[PDB]
Amino acid sequence: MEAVPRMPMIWLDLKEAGDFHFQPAVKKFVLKNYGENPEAYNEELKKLELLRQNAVRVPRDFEGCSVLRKYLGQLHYLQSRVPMGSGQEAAVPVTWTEIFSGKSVAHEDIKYEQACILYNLGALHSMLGAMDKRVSEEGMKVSCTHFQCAAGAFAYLREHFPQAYSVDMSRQILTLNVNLMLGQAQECLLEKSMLDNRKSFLVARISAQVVDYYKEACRALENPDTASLLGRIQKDWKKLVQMKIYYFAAVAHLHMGKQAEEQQKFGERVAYFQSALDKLNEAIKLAKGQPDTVQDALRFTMDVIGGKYNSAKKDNDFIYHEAVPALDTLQPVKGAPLVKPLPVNPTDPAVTGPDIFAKLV
Amino acid sequence: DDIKQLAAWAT
Repeated sequence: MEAVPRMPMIWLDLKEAGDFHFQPAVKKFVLKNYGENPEAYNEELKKLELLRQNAVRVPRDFEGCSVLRKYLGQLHYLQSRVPMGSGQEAAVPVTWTEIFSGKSVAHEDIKYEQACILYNLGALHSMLGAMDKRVSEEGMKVSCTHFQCAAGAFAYLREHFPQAYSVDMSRQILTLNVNLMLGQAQECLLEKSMLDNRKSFLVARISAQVVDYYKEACRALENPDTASLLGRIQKDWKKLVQMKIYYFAAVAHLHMGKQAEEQQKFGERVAYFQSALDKLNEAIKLAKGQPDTVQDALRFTMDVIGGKYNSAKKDNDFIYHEAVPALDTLQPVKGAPLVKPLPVNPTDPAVTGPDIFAKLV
Repeated sequence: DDIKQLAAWAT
């Protein structure tokens, strides 16, 4: 299974930004409350404007993630010197487009701008993670890290912005994004564990965790309120995720049979291989009409599982003559979560650079 | 062992 064709990955679109006329509010606040000439801050305002323009039209590469984190930190610095939150003195309208409706949403709240930048940080990470072919340990490692970063951005957004400014950033939807991103990260790690030919039991646990993450995401997609909001998107996501649930259940039980093989339990080996074959056949049914990338991975895995099942049954029928335990006799594999939402630190000086408004008293 | 190598790889 070292060279199994790579499954495709889901990514989220970035949000489109509208106006954020912070310049008049900062100049007004600077004169009124700091007693300084507002024109003395034209250079600082130019820098923040150039940073926002770069961040809202972020280059869809690795360096784009740094631009978003840098801008996010500078927004925290500004809010600590000029109050632009809800009901505060220098608050101005912030406008972004909501993903599912395509409609403009405006809030007079700088934390709404922070929230959208952090969503797009996770969205961009999901994009970069899904772009790679994962045929190199460098691209496999980068993709695994990207999906973990995406989970962390959405997780940070879920925790520190429980006021859902729009429905695409609501708790239930962000929870779906986090679980989906963690499943794809664990999936990348699974491909690595099978490349190294790690112990069979650990690979089973790693694949079983892929299943667990995708099962959590599939539950959210089957929620009627999530399905009505996502619309067609729920249909496309649920098709890939539901198939992957059975695909990686098959991979998990394939390696449980390998453990049974290593433990000289040749009747138990038949039971796990037959289970893996059944689960993979269900994944094949679920993959009708899916791209060739999915078909090529199922077909490769079928050659492995199908051959190993036939060989194991032949060995048991004519050599070992051991009892084949039922399906419901077997302890279910416990997933081994070896990925995590990588933390977001908004005011990390290494990611923000100097405070743009450091001279503002 | 196997886990520690894979855990460090994923960080």
